[PDB]
Amino acid sequence: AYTNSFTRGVYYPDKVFRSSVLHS
Amino acid sequence: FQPTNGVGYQPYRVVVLSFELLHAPATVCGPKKSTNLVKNKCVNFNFNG
Repeated sequence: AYTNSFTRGVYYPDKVFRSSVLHS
Repeated sequence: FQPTNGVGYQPYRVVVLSFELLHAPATVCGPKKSTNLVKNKCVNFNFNG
């Protein structure tokens, strides 16, 4: 069986807090 | 390992300390003391290094 991983799998790449920003 | 072996072939004990720098809370700190906290005034702060 197979399925579609729509948008899941994003995890905090760093242990530093951020706010209201678009980080690459 | 024989006691008469050359120093190059003599046994050496090695210990490697590995630590990752500031990105999260910490549990191993130095002997530095602490001080009270003051707000609403320009101060020199040192929070966990």
